[PDB]
Amino acid sequence: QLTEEQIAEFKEAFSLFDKDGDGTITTKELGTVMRSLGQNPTEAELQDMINEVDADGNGTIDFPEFLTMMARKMKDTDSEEEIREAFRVFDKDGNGYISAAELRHVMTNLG
Amino acid sequence: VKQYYFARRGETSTHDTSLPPPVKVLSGRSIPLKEIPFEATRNELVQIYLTSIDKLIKSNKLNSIPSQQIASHYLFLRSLANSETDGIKKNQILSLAKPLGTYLASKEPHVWKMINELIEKSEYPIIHYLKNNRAHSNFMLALIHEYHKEPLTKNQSAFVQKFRDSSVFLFPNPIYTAWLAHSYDEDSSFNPMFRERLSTNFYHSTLTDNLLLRTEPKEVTLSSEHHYKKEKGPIDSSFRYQMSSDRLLRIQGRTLLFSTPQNDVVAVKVQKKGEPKSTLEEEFEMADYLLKHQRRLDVHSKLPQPLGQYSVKKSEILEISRGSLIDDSKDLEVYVYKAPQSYFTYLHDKNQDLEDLTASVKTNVHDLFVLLREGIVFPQLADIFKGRYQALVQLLNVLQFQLGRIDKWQKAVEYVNLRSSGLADLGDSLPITSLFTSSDFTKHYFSELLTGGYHPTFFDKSSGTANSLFTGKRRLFGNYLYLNTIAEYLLVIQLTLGSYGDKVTRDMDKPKKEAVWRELANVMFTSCAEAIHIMTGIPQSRALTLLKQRANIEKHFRQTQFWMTPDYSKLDEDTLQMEQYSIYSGEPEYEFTDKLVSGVGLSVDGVHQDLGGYNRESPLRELEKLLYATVTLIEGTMQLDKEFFKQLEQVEKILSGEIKTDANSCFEAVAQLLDLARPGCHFQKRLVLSYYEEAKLKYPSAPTDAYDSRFQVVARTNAAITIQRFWR
Ligand SMILES: [Ca+2]
Ligand SMILES: [Cl-]
Ligand SMILES: [Cl-]
Repeated sequence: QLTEEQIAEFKEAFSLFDKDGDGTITTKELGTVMRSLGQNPTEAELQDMINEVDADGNGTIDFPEFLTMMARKMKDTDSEEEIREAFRVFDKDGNGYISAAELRHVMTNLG
Repeated sequence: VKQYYFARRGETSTHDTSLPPPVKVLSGRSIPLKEIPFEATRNELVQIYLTSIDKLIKSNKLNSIPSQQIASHYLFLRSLANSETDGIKKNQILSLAKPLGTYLASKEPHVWKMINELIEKSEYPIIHYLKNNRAHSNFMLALIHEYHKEPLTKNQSAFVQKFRDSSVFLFPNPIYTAWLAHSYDEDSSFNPMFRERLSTNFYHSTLTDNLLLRTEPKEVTLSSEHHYKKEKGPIDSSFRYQMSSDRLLRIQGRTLLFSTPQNDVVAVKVQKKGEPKSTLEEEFEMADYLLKHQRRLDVHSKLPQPLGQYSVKKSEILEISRGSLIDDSKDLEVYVYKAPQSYFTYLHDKNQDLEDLTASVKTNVHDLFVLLREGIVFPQLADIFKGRYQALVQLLNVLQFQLGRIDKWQKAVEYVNLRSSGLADLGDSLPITSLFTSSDFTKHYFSELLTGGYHPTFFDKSSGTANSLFTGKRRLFGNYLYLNTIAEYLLVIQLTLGSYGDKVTRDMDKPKKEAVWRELANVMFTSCAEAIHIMTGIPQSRALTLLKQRANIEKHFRQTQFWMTPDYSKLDEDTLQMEQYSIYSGEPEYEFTDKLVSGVGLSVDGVHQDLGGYNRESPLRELEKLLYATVTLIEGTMQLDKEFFKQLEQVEKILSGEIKTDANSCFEAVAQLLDLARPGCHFQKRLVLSYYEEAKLKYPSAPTDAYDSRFQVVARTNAAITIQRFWR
């Protein structure tokens, strides 16, 4: 199961790149949608095909497969390494500032 | 299982085919109706604005003009130059912009500092500079009148008189769409209403009109297995329901409701006075098409099981009926079906807690717009009536300036097709394609929109023709009727909700009543937010905030509760204009002449309360803004999407090598794509950040001082998002 925050993100991305309406999203387009979601694979040619294209039910199942294989130790890191502007110098009171305007708020436990 | 719609949306050359002839006959003389082209006239006024900028530079009178109308001019000029494709012409705009910058940097150092903080934030700094009351000052038209000292053509005059309210209406297509989309964002305090010399102007409808005239004629193609296209076999009503006369609960209007040991209802619907069998067969097959594709469409209503369609002698019908007794003949075709009792409780019924009301309303608006994407329109959900009410009426006629007086509003949603079960009684369907073609429905109710634009102002004695930008709507009238259907759906919701509210608050604790009406306000805004999400994919939470930027929830609560219950009638005429100020906080009070019927309010028939004076506006003003906010957010988001993808290819052709250009331009092609992302939509800027990094891979040569900062904030936002995503 995914989180409500990212199924919303996936639903809009799907709705945006479906250019003509009804779930008729063609394999040629799904490269860019996953690029917009933080993915860049080489070969993905399965998981419904539904005719040769797929619906949203197939999309939101296609994803956790690509998200239940993400060794996010390097994903959650890299993320901290951004604001580490100098190098390896971790953040400070600023690391509660950033988390107070991107997508969330409400009592970060600053350790 | 598979879940998708059976309709593909595309575009077509022209909706104006097989339309009535563009001719207004009056006093025996036939006057042809001619289009004033939007974009052609728009561009003439922008080049006139450009020449005027040049006559302002030569006048060496840049001090005579206030500092933040040279800010408007320069910011617009910089934005226009970026929007220009070829380098030769964008340099002739920067030619014009540089004296305005030289002066501002020298004689207005602070404003210069504020302007440059915007120019590195966006490629179209004018659209964020105008996210406030600054938009109401028409700097472009002001400069045109002052320095272009020569009379406008008859069409620049026409364009000016129609779009006088803001300079944004002259912006080229991408800049206007981007401005209109982002004018709903959280920094933006813009609302399309300014106060004139004691007078109040509203131009929410003009935003929609100026948007719609830049759009391409839509067209929907139905799958070959669609309900209206697939050849369906005969109905196999192999069984006949045996009508007892004590199993009948009730009789809700030419429909008899029968009980069952399973605590649901077998209903039998009888032929109307004028009604063919076809209609009852269509209702049968609709119920089956819904049933078959209910998972496919994720339809949420409780759907009736179509039992049989056959003929029954009128003697048996009249025999089994007694207690509340539109049938015509001695033989009556019948449609009998099974449905829960929720299917027969109208959604405006007093006997629902507002937990069940909200839940059931959510069901209805979901299936209304899911079935719209499916391509099916329900044009008679309620009898809001030729004289059939038009939700988006200023965009469909030349005369009207606001929405008309809803007559006997509570009786309109009386037998509304919205039930606790969900959508109901879905026989009187219409294909969405009927709105984009010259169907019988459209030339009857929308004949002006399809003929187009007569008014004495329009008439040119020289020409012999009536010229207006309205006649341009002939090639696009389907786009107008599409948006109007959306607003029409949500207005039937609103009357239904208000009906419930009136019948629950009557015979009631003043705080308990007021609290009910603001929950009714919230479910209405929530309904429109749901529509936007179903139509565009925008997260409904964000669709709600975008909406509440434009529509004042609390103003809507207090004009709904005041006008849809009769307490104001018990006021004398002039403590009433003491109460109106509380519901129109800045806006003018609702002026009206009519004599009030005691215990009712405004009532032409003296028995049923209406929404509005005899020949006035509907007084639900922020409802009107709500609908336009809803409909503009939909159509605006879709046009922004199109400009996004149109520019997306540009950066991809430059990136791949299919179009060779310099480094310093490839980056501003990418940065421009940043400006066409949806407001509050992050992944769209994650995607263009990916394009930015690839451009720096392609051009390590290049300096990136102009876009490092604007693309850092996307990078830092995406980093911050994923650390917040690690909530575990
Ligand atoms: Ca598609
Ligand atoms: Cl001026
Ligand atoms: Cl017009």
